[PDB]
Amino acid sequence: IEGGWTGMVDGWYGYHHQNEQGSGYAADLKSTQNAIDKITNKVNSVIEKMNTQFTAVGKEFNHLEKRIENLNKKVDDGFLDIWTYNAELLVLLENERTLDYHDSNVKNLYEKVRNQLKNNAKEIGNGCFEFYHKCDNTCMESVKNGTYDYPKYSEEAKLNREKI
Amino acid sequence: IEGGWTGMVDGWYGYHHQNEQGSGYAADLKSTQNAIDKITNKVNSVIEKMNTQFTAVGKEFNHLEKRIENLNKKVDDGFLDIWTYNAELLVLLENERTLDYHDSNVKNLYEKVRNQLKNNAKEIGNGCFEFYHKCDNTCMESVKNGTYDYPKYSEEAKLNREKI
Amino acid sequence: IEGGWTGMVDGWYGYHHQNEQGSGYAADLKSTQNAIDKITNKVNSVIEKMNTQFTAVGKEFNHLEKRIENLNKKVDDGFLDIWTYNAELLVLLENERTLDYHDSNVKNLYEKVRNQLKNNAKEIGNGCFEFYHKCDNTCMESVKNGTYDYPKYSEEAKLNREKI
Amino acid sequence: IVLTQSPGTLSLSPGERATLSCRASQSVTNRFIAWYQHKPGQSPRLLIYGASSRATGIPDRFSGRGSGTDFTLTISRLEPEDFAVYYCQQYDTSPRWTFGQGTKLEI
Amino acid sequence: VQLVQSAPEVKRPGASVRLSCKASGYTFNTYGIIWVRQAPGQGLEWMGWISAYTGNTNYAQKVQGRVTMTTDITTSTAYLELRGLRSDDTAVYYCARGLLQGAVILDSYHYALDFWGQGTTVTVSS
Amino acid sequence: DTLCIGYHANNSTDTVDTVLEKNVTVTHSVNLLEDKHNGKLCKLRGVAPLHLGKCNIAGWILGNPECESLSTASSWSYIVETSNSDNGTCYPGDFINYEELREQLSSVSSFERFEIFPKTSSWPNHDSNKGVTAACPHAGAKSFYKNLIWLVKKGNSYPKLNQSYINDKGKEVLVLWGIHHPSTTADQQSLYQNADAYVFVGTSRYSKKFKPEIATRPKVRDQEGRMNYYWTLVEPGDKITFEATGNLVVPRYAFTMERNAGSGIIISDTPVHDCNTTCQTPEGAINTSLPFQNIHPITIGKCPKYVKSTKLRLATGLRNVPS
Amino acid sequence: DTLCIGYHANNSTDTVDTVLEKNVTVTHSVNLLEDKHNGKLCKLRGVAPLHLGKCNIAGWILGNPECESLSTASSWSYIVETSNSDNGTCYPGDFINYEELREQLSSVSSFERFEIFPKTSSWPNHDSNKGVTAACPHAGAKSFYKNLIWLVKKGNSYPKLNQSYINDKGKEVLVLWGIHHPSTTADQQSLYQNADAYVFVGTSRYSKKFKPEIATRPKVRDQEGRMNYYWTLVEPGDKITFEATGNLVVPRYAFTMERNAGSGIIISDTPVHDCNTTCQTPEGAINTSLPFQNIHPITIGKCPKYVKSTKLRLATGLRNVPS
Amino acid sequence: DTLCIGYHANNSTDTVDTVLEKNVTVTHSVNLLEDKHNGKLCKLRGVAPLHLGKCNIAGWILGNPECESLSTASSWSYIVETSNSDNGTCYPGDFINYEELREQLSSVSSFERFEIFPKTSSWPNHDSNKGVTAACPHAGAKSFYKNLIWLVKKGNSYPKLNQSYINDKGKEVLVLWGIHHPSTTADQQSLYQNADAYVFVGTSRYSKKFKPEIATRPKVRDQEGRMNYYWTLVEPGDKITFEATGNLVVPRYAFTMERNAGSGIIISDTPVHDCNTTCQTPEGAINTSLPFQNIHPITIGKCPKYVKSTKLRLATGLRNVPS
Ligand SMILES: *[C@@H]1O[C@H](CO)[C@@H](O)[C@H](O)[C@H]1NC(C)=O
Ligand SMILES: *[C@@H]1O[C@H](CO)[C@@H](O)[C@H](O)[C@H]1NC(C)=O
Ligand SMILES: *[C@@H]1O[C@H](CO)[C@@H](O)[C@H](O)[C@H]1NC(C)=O
Ligand SMILES: *[C@@H]1O[C@H](CO)[C@@H](O)[C@H](O)[C@H]1NC(C)=O
Ligand SMILES: *[C@@H]1O[C@H](CO)[C@@H](O)[C@H](O)[C@H]1NC(C)=O
Ligand SMILES: *[C@@H]1O[C@H](CO)[C@@H](O)[C@H](O)[C@H]1NC(C)=O
Ligand SMILES: *[C@@H]1O[C@H](CO)[C@@H](O)[C@H](O)[C@H]1NC(C)=O
Ligand SMILES: *[C@@H]1O[C@H](CO)[C@@H](O)[C@H](O)[C@H]1NC(C)=O
Ligand SMILES: *[C@@H]1O[C@H](CO)[C@@H](O)[C@H](O)[C@H]1NC(C)=O
Ligand SMILES: *[C@@H]1O[C@H](CO)[C@@H](O)[C@H](O)[C@H]1NC(C)=O
Ligand SMILES: *[C@@H]1O[C@H](CO)[C@@H](O)[C@H](O)[C@H]1NC(C)=O
Ligand SMILES: *[C@@H]1O[C@H](CO)[C@@H](O)[C@H](O)[C@H]1NC(C)=O
Ligand SMILES: *[C@@H]1O[C@H](CO)[C@@H](O)[C@H](O)[C@H]1NC(C)=O
Ligand SMILES: *[C@@H]1O[C@H](CO)[C@@H](O)[C@H](O)[C@H]1NC(C)=O
Ligand SMILES: *[C@@H]1O[C@H](CO)[C@@H](O)[C@H](O)[C@H]1NC(C)=O
Ligand SMILES: *[C@@H]1O[C@H](CO)[C@@H](O)[C@H](O)[C@H]1NC(C)=O
Ligand SMILES: *[C@@H]1O[C@H](CO)[C@@H](O)[C@H](O)[C@H]1NC(C)=O
Repeated sequence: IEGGWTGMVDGWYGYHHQNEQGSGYAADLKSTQNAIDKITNKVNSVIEKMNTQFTAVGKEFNHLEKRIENLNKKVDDGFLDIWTYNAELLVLLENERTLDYHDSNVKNLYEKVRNQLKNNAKEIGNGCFEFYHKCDNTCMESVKNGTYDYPKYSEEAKLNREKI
Repeated sequence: IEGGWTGMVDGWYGYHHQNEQGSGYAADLKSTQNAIDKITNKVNSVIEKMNTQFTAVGKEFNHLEKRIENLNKKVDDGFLDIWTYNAELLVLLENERTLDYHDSNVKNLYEKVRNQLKNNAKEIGNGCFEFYHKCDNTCMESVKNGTYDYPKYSEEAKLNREKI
Repeated sequence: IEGGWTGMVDGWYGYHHQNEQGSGYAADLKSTQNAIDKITNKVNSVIEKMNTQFTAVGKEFNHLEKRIENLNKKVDDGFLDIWTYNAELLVLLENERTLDYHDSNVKNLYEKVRNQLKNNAKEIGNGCFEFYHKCDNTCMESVKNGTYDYPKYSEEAKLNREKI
Repeated sequence: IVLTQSPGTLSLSPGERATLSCRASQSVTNRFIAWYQHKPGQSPRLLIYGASSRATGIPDRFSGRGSGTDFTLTISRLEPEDFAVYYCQQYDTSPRWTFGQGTKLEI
Repeated sequence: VQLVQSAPEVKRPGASVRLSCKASGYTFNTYGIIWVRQAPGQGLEWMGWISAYTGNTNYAQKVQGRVTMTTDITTSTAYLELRGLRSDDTAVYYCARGLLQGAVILDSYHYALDFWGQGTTVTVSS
Repeated sequence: DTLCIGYHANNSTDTVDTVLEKNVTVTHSVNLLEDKHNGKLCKLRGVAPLHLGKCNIAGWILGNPECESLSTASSWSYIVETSNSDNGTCYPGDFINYEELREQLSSVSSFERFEIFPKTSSWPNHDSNKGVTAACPHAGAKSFYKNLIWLVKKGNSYPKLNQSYINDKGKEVLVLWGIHHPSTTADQQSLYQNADAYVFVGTSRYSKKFKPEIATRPKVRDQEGRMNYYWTLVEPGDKITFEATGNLVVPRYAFTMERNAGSGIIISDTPVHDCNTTCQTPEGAINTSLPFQNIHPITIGKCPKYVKSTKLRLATGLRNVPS
Repeated sequence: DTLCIGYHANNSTDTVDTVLEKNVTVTHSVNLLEDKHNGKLCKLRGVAPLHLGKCNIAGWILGNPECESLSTASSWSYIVETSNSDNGTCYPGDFINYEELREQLSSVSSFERFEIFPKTSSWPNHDSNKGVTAACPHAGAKSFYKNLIWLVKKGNSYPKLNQSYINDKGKEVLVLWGIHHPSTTADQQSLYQNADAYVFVGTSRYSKKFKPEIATRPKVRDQEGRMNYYWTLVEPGDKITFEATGNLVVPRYAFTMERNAGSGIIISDTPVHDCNTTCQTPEGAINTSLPFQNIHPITIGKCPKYVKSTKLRLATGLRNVPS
Repeated sequence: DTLCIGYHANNSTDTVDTVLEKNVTVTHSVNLLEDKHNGKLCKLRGVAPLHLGKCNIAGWILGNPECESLSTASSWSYIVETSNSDNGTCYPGDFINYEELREQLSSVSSFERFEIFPKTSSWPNHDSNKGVTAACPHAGAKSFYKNLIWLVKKGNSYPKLNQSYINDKGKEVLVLWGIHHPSTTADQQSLYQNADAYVFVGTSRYSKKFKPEIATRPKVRDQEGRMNYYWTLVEPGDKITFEATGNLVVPRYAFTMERNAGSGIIISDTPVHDCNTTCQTPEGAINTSLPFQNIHPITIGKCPKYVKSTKLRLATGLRNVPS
């Protein structure tokens, strides 16, 4: 699709539509909430799995204990390099995984619609369907819900496919 | 596909054979062996790559070396936090990627079957394929092997499709 | 799809081309350029996100500082094993995602053309699209460019479909 | 889900301090433990959420902490309004909630 | 803040009942409504769950098939229905707010229950 | 009739980075890196810190004249020193095992300032009144440490000391003392008799004999001599003894203490205010729960892991690309 | 005729967590966390440990009278101490560089008890039969360390002691000794008719002079004085010289040893058994190939890394859901 | 007429690994592991190292006669030693805090040798023309260190030394000295008067008194005695005082220094060449931008972390699978 919807009031995914009864964004609340639950679990796993312990960082050393001070600095620098590399790399990898997940979720709703309509609509190529049926609010609401009684609608879709 | 099967004891992946001559379950041995070798390799890579060394973790110190004992504790705690955080995120990520792999490595076989049976069967969408042509005891081997023979059946299948 | 090509060096992804006016391979440079920029971005993130500070590894200890020398050894071995394990898993996992990314880009191009050719070409299943209608260099260049004027060819394609 | 309130009955005068120990059979994250007060004749009110965070609009007298399978609710002073019954709440990932039985509070 | 419940209902053993609870200062679509039964030997028994976002529910494991719930935005009520009851189910049935249901939860406040209702009782003793 | 499959977008300007793309704008993101702090030092684990202000740790534990106004809490979670911390020791010298002592008095579960050897009872044969120096005058009066007293000869006589303490407390007792190093022999005789002096201090585990090191030193303060400082812990039920014929500076006060889980020392000029946190940084208290921060890495408490990144954000929304 | 595609399910009870979902069901899983152990201490790298049973390192290496019943191993991988290992430095004192000695002795490939200074010929001018004390008697009778001889005056005289040893072994020799610090000057004179005394010990690397510090200490094990312990490693081809006028406790036995840089010291009451392992923890030997363990943070040998996780099962199998 | 979609392949043999498959051949890959090096030691951060091909640090810094051929520079980034560099102290003894000095000398921005106490002026009552033992002769001439001078009696007389120095430079100055420990009292009288000698050295921070340890040692380098070496850093404006009645080896030269950064010492026989590197490894400089290396665990400077691996190739191309 060309881009996201700035006019939708809620949700993350939805079924923007226009028909003879009006138009609207019709946010997909069930798949959005499922995505929210999994992403919430993901962020809570990243945050809560840090088993931060009560400890004191920093030690006082004398002028004749420079090798120990440099060992302490070595440890602090090594842990800083490991945590900086792993935290930044984890963020880039996890963000690639998260955006790929979200794009696959949109693909999953699109695929759901394709399996439900069963050639009763044609693809435009930018994530949209053009209906053969004059599809009113009940029709679209049923499509959003995931119920579509294909054989009673298919007679009109067949005639409209013959017409093109 | 609503869920997995308990009849299919031997092999992670396979098919349900059913016709008027007999029925049963059988493995797709090529895809199961590929998945098994890849997962075994994944496990071997996770375990083999640990650079376990002969060490003596934990040092004892005098009561006048409290700063050094605290440095040893700081090192043990830092390594414990690094290994715990990375082990837990590693296992959680590998588990999600493995389960996604398994779903991809069954859906892609479903799609493979679709590519083999493009017009002689109607897919239902839940893993079941409704055949229009008569299935003999070699249709199941053809599906497992691929190179599904369209000329062998041809118009017969569409002759049933034309009914509706 | 089922193997690589040695007939072209202009880019990673491309097409086979045989037509009325000649043959020869050529890359689709927009997709190729996007893939190289993203892979370069990944490589640059792996290298630039490594933090480096000016320090020194290795310390001189006396014969009565064996516990401290062993602590330094413990720190060096811990950091060495942490970096080795994380580096090896990073490389193995990044090679997996990179190869799957490349396969996804190939399928994305496959679908890019498939969704434009629709029923006007025979799908072989091995990555080859054999057009029912004739297509000279101009037709092929229009397909490769990314825009196909389907309504101007569907009459010839459907007439050729009827005879096959 | 198993939640056990160890002391059974707490009988202490105002001005002292007391604790309630809620033991879980399954080790859980701190995010899913909450503490509630039930004064008879009124509705329950939230006291603690997240095993440590202060509920909105409650005095500093009520506190608590815990981890793993053992969580403690700590009540300072024990004013006359506090001699009611307390409940231990547990959530387990899925939208499933439970409450314990609490303990008797007496002067 | 502070959910509204009113009009205690008295019926008969072996008959269905209906319970209600109204939202206070909220948008309704950023939380669910959870019920808790108060009875002499139960203390607080989590009964019911609903989310005013998805319409999904986890009922309760031991009572599945005896409780049905649906939301209605127009009047803002939980609109609980309870059927096939005996006499041990007499309880206060307090109303409370549950999960955030619509944003990533980074605050443990969105798992804990708060803003309990007025506790309209149901008695089935006839 | 049209059915469009797409996703939410908004006016958010927060961006995230990915392995394949940088500066990716998202509808929502969660910041994993804390870049803000309270700017104040506060209570740690519910217990206020011990704030020394202008006093150093040596100054406070020794009772330096400039620390008389510094009230000591019965317990503290950590010690705060200012950037101008001074007036620690006054008679110049090497404080022996000073870093170890600073490490031991980090977080203390109980700390009582106890009088070990009363001024007018324990030393009837020595002068406890003339032991003063100009290194640390109080209002110009030439004073000395409050916790230790410097004994000098009374009537040209310095009898041998045999004072001991039985530690009948239930907690460990920290006993401080020092050894005086006069500039020359003439000062050793002027200040003490028995010029060939020795000092012995010990407990069941610790015992050591000390000698004066008489030599002229570089000038520090206005006195070309040195005062070395020592300390020891006395186990409950154990006996600590002090024996000396000369250059012993004896404790008058000692501290009975029960140590808590290891903590540390914050060097900061930031004022101390009332708050309740779990980790305290020299730059200010941290109020977050996030796994990482970019705040200065010598923190005390259950603090997140320092990361040098300027931003760490996890995406929790979709690409905010309108069209 | 209908054919179906699906996936394997079975009666598995093993669950996994993921970043997106928790408590998922897996047909087969490989547990990457080792939480089991033998419960017994065993041989490490094919060489049995030195099991002290009741003895402390100081006791065993010095030869405490209650420690004579232990066998003498020619080699060991690691040393095992009990929680009751208080039989150590029976005559109270400061064991110098004790922790370093424990570290050096933690793993030895070849170890032999060698008599460095023969009892009947090396000290003809001193009394080697006395020196037994009540600090650690054996069978109710006063005794002393097996590996050390406390020399006292032969009778109204303590002749000058000057005894060297040339290291004719091909391995390093660990030589132990001690310095006696009498409580009073009468005790010094009674044991050593020399009043002021000194001790000198040295090698080609080590050279140190000691001086008795005569003073009354707190009474520990009925003793008023102290005995400090010293040790050194003599390289092959080098020599060690003991020169003293009194207050020297001289070795009888010394240990020839080829040191490794492997194991440490385990303090545990777990019994010793016979096993072929690569890793030993205080709770028992570990037999595993897994990358992680949650058994104990103190680990000896080539074992998995210790984590605080209680479950790290890898979802190597397929999602197990009924249908 | 026909189109087929595919991808680039070539004859490259570069092979990558994955978690799912090993030895996967790809058309292109980028190395993340640096396994090459220059094989030469080079300048670090644009400033050359100080190379002590024959001398140890004790040898060079003390002015051992064999070190006259070494170069002098105002700054260096690290110190290079070889496997044959064992010419350190020539008069055997324990160099006190030697490892700390080596750590502090690893990187100095303004190192200059300055004559602190002119040999022919500062000590008019002592014999500065002796103090030679032939432990380190110069062309067989029986000589001694060049940076320190060993004072002996002026002829049956050793007046008390009280030489001091005021640091009037803006940089810290390192002052070295030593103390002689003769084998016997006959040697104490042969070189020095005042058999009961003492040495006192101090600054505004450092104050330590020493006494000789007169005893027979094992014969090392034809000497039966020892000489201990000491050092201190005198801050700008500070006064260092040396007082002695014998057994003191006094500085002639002192080194003005400004410590710049943490650094270290490389032990390597690799030759030094003029190349601009970012770090130095004992086997040769690593000119690299990659995050990992497998060359040596102990490098100096800003370069990759050591990984115990042979291959870390991150794939960029496609599977190299020709038909
Ligand atoms: C929505 O789908 C459910 C699925 O069972 C069905 O029961 C319900 O009647 C549907 N509602 C509408 C309005 O299509
Ligand atoms: C080829 O692609 C470009 C891309 O902008 C487009 O503008 C052009 O119209 C395409 N060619 C045809 C024939 O449509
Ligand atoms: C976006 O616009 C809404 C309009 O009400 C406003 O409330 C919100 O704060 C804006 N957000 C940003 C990031 O501009
Ligand atoms: C991302 O934004 C920062 C801040 O403006 C800028 O410096 C950087 O170059 C940007 N990168 C890209 C790829 O746009
Ligand atoms: C929390 O802060 C308040 C400040 O008014 C303080 O009184 C209280 O004691 C603090 N909490 C604890 C546990 O100390
Ligand atoms: C306290 O320290 C300041 C620091 O300049 C000094 O001037 C002052 O004399 C000191 N006073 C005492 C009593 O130590
Ligand atoms: C400290 O953090 C808590 C939540 O962890 C927050 O409610 C509180 O407001 C914060 N303190 C300040 C001063 O904002
Ligand atoms: C599953 O059932 C089989 C019997 O069909 C039994 O042998 C096996 O042990 C069972 N496994 C589990 C984990 O219940
Ligand atoms: C996981 O789910 C199963 C039921 O599918 C349940 O028996 C088990 O207790 C659950 N485990 C946890 C940790 O919640
Ligand atoms: C393994 O155990 C057996 C027990 O019979 C023992 O004899 C053998 O020596 C052990 N292995 C090694 C390498 O010592
Ligand atoms: C060994 O330790 C025990 C501890 O109870 C002690 O009673 C015993 O006297 C010690 N052995 C000797 C020889 O002192
Ligand atoms: C360790 O376990 C393996 C099986 O995983 C077994 O074959 C081997 O004998 C075991 N070793 C010991 C010493 O028990
Ligand atoms: C691949 O082919 C090119 C063609 O010139 C050749 O230069 C290159 O060396 C070949 N690669 C290998 C690894 O031989
Ligand atoms: C991969 O190639 C290397 C070549 O060094 C070889 O040693 C290794 O065994 C190969 N592995 C496989 C699985 O072919
Ligand atoms: C690089 O080497 C040249 C030649 O030695 C030197 O002049 C230049 O300063 C070096 N680069 C830097 C940054 O110092
Ligand atoms: C310097 O070089 C050799 C080689 O180690 C050494 O044996 C010799 O004693 C030294 N000579 C001196 C410092 O005069
Ligand atoms: C060092 O590597 C860089 C690339 O990172 C290269 O440009 C430079 O020329 C190299 N220098 C040497 C001396 O190899």
